[PDB]
Amino acid sequence: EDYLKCIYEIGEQETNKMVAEKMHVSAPAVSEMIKKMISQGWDKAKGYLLKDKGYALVANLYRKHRLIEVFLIHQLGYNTQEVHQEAEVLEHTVSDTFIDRLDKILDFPDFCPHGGTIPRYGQPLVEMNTTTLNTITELGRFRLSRIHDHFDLIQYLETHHLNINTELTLTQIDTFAKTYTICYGDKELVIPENIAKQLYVTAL
Amino acid sequence: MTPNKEDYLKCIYEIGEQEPKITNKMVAEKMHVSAPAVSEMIKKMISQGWIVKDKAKGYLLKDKGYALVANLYRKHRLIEVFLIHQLGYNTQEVHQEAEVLEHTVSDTFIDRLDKILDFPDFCPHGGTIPRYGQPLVEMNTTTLNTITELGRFRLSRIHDHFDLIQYLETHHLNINTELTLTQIDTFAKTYTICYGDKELVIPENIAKQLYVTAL
Ligand SMILES: [Mn+2]
Ligand SMILES: [Mn+2]
Ligand SMILES: [Mn+2]
Ligand SMILES: [Mn+2]
Repeated sequence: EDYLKCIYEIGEQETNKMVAEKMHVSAPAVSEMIKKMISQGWDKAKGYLLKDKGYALVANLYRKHRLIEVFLIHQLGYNTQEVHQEAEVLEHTVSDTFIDRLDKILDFPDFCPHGGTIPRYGQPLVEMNTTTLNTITELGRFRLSRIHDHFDLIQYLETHHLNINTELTLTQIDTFAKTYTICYGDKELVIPENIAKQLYVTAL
Repeated sequence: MTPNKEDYLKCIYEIGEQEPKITNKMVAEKMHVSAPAVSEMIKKMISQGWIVKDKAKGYLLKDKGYALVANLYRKHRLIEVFLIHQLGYNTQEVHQEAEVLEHTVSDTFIDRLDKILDFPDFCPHGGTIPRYGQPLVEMNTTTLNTITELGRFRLSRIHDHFDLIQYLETHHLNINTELTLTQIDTFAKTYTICYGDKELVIPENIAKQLYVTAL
């Protein structure tokens, strides 16, 4: 269910062995859960291929999630802890009609506070920000546009005071250590490839 | 579905408003639950220090019950305000989702929700919305059935019941509509009213659910 949300996330380039190790799912419940998911909508190419019956459904899941996030943070003045405790339950309880009215209320926002796009009117999920940090080979200065909706990742970011839409400058790209050294405001931070994968930046 | 102990408490409070003595039958018919589950629930409520039995008023709410039903009605009506005055819900979608919402959401969530609604003082049905940590005291306590004199009236409050709202919207009877009490039969206990281009006779069982303000 909410764990099929991340077969699309590892399909984002972030088989069975990839499932169990990424979303800490039970190894027998990784291959034997598929027998239910293959039935009634959603092989060659990669490990698995979801149908349009599936692609459209997860778009509504992210829609619920990010819309609620926008409401909590921007209107209710929530913080990361309260959000991580409240939002996951809210999206599990509220109806489609509820978030549809809410979408209208929020003046139809484009992005999640993390920087993720918000699909509308049954449109498939199309992320505007796709360029991650680890892919950057040239130097220069960028803006942190999008991060993933993970909790501990935001913990890491708010620890180093690295917010969304922050102006930064990439100084060193260690090609052997796969380390990206950035400078923002008054601080300097080195970022491993495993973290740079989760940071979406935009050239300036 | 899954009526919770909180819902029973709200009902007890409501009946205490509309009735002299609170019997178990009225509690069962209102909650749409069989009598055994009603009496068994009352056992769990009277045990946890909410309700005290009294063969004069039927049941009474202790300080803990009043202090809780205040915060409970606060959460319920604030959500109603938001669902309707903002999202634009109709009085049927509310019946489907509002009760589930007030069961799930946090208290801090409601505290913030009260803020973004510019601190409302009234449920769209006329109910009083208490502030944070504040006790519940209604503005409208006068029900139609207790009226003895004739004259003009303003329908100020009802409770959020589907059937009742259906009854009111059918006869084109909204909150804050004006009307005049024409006939008051003391035997049949009927209350005949006239509003605009309509006349409606209201039996005592319906009149007890209509909170009115004189003139
Ligand atoms: Mn997000
Ligand atoms: Mn998480
Ligand atoms: Mn109400
Ligand atoms: Mn009802």
